[PDB]
Amino acid sequence: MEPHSLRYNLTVLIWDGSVQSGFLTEVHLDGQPFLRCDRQKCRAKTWDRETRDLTGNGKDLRMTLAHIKDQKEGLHSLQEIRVCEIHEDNSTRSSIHFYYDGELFLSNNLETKEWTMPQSSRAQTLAMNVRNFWKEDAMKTKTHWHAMHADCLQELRRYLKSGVVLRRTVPPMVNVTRSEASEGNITVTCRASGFYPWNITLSWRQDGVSLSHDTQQWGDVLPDGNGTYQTWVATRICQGEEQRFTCYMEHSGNHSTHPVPS
Amino acid sequence: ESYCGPCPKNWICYKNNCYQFFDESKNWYESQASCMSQNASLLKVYSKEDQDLLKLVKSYHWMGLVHIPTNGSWQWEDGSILSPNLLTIIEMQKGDCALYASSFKGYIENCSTPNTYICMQRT
Amino acid sequence: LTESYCGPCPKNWICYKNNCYQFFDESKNWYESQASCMSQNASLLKVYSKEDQDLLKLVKSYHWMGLVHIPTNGSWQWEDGSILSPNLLTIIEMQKGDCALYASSFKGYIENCSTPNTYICMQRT
Repeated sequence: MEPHSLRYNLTVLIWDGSVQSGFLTEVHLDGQPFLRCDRQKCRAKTWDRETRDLTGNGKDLRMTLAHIKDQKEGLHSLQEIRVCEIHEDNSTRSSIHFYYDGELFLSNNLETKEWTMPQSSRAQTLAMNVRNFWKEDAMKTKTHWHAMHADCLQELRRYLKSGVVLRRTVPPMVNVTRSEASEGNITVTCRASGFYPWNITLSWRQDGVSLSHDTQQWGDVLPDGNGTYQTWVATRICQGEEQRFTCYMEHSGNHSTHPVPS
Repeated sequence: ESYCGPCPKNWICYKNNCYQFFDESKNWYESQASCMSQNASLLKVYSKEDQDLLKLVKSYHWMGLVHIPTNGSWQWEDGSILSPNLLTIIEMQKGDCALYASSFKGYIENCSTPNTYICMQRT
Repeated sequence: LTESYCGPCPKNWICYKNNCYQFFDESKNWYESQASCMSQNASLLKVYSKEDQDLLKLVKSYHWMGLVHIPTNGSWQWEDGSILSPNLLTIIEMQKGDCALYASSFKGYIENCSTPNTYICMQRT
């Protein structure tokens, strides 16, 4: 598999210099929506453990927004984005990111465990207000961050263990078809459908020799809109060469060959 | 003194003051009233030294501070003015009440917004 | 309006429900902290009840408590020797280590015993 992730995406809003009572955290698991939390309750897009933690994080972010200077008239947003991953090697990543009016200005991850800001003049200035905010608080040690990292990963592990995340492959269904029968030639399209995960290889082959990307025509990979994807590739051949053309597919470590049906 | 008091049964004693923390969130007036219903008041901050435990308080919580826009400054529910160099008041929300946060900070909040509160009985 | 007294507790310590608690700013490793607690007939914070120790839910930052690994089982015990009552604490892997920092609410982060941190002492009455 590609890695198991968990993301918290917390947003607080200021209108004409005043921090709004409300905030929203949207939890996503392996990319998929999982929780939405307002000030009051967490709901599945019982959740006490999540409501307790995520409400706290919310309040803590209303204050940090307050310590930002020159809050220009109107609406601005501050977000705290936390993503940890557990890979197939059981190695782990974690990142904390702060975004003001949706632009990064500050980033902590587990490999450096140092804060690092962009070059953007506005960024350096926003990071300033916020790190000077964290300096003052006698109770914001390097541990506070090393704990936020550890927390993310403990939750992700809790969610894995209790089978909230399913890591099931769906191998594609394949149909080949004849089409655009015109001027003694025909189009042969090989469609792959219903499949997860996304990555897939799908080419036409004349006599086991795979065809140049320029001699074929490729569908995009579209969401089927039930969690899965679909795609296709076609090529133009002379009528009665159809028994020398096969569609080759690699997916979820199957390899398979589909010929032009008669 | 090996002994601290006197305090309501299941309350926190620190240096002959009593403190309780209430999870069940309420607006500023609802909170004042909940404090008043235990011959208590909302947290008043008079001393960094006698109330140094307050540095270790997580999150934010209603205290008895209230704006008086006539002169333009803060006073406690009992009536006494804000000793300068005790709290730093940070403008957060537009309102006329303040949440206490660590360490010796007040955030201005709209009095109508439900928040957790801290009650205090003094000497 | 029933008026009570709390004690006996060291001078200027925190009393709550027949326990005494202090916070020490001057950071120390796990053993240095154990000894600092022992030097006031006290121990590092032991967590036995969410009800009798509910004030712990309001505690800022991270602080040494008397929890110590027992590597045969995997399990944790207090200075005094009693086991960790299950469904009291959530143990979070932070450092690979054999001591734990308490944090709100009823969480323990595993830390290297040698790393200086602030600590919390606790007495019975």
